[PDB]
Amino acid sequence: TGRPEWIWLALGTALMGLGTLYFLVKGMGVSDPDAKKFYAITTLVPAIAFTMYLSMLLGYGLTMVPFGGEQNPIYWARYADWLFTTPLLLLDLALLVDADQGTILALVGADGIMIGTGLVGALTKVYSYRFVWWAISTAAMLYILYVLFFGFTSKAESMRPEVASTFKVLRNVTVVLWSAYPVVWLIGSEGAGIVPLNIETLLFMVLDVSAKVGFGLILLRSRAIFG
Ligand SMILES: *C/C=C(C)/C=C/C=C(C)/C=C/C1=C(C)CCCC1(C)C
Ligand SMILES: CCCCCCC
Ligand SMILES: CCCCCCC
Ligand SMILES: CCCCCCC
Ligand SMILES: CCCCCC
Ligand SMILES: CCCCCC
Repeated sequence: TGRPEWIWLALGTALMGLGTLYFLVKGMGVSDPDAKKFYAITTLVPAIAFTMYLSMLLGYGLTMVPFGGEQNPIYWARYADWLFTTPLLLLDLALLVDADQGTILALVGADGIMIGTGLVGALTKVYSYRFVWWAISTAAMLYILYVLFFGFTSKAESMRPEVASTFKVLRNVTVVLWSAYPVVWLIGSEGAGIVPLNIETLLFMVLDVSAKVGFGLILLRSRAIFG
């Protein structure tokens, strides 16, 4: 089919793959128990992204949805990725600052709601109702971010300096990167249809690699993950 976005799906496959392999090799060599947990979680993240990026490349996870008088291409496979990857990233953050079980449950619950409503949105046929689901999803996201910013940061300042400092970086990457997703969806093929699907994929590829491989590099190279 040779769809124009394929190139970025192919580069995302390769970046996710390499990052998975690198983290696996590095994880395999660690014996510290606490470090191992971070390695497992953090290797699985780009691994999942890899599979989803590869699938999309090979033309799975793509469906046509009718709205605004057109058949719009929607990659639902991203949601299958983010369903598991986003809460895993939150888990890494939560274990870093030793967050309470209840906070974790709430964050993972809110995250499910973000991704589930984002997907309903993406698949909705009434143009205006697409944006209602988008709004509910953005809300859930903002809850998350609030918690990371106000709750976790506060928790991190009881910890050793390298733990507080590593957390702040990861928190800052997370806030900046995550906050861009809803904007992309809004202006792109799922929303207003302004940014073309080729460029939108580029944007999501950049954000995904940054949010998983970038995040992962900073986390796993830090001294904070040793118990
Ligand atoms: C590795 C992938 C990451 C870190 C993906 C993050 C995705 C989000 C923060 C998605 C947020 C969305 C909304 C807030 C509303 C509309 C739909 C979503 C799912 C793109
Ligand atoms: C009301 C949402 C505010 C989010 C702040 C996150 C840094
Ligand atoms: C404090 C580190 C800055 C990250 C911002 C761009 C991801
Ligand atoms: C992080 C995005 C907040 C809502 C959309 C603003 C254009
Ligand atoms: C104490 C956390 C409650 C979680 C329900 C979403
Ligand atoms: C950031 C998107 C700009 C591409 C042209 C609509």
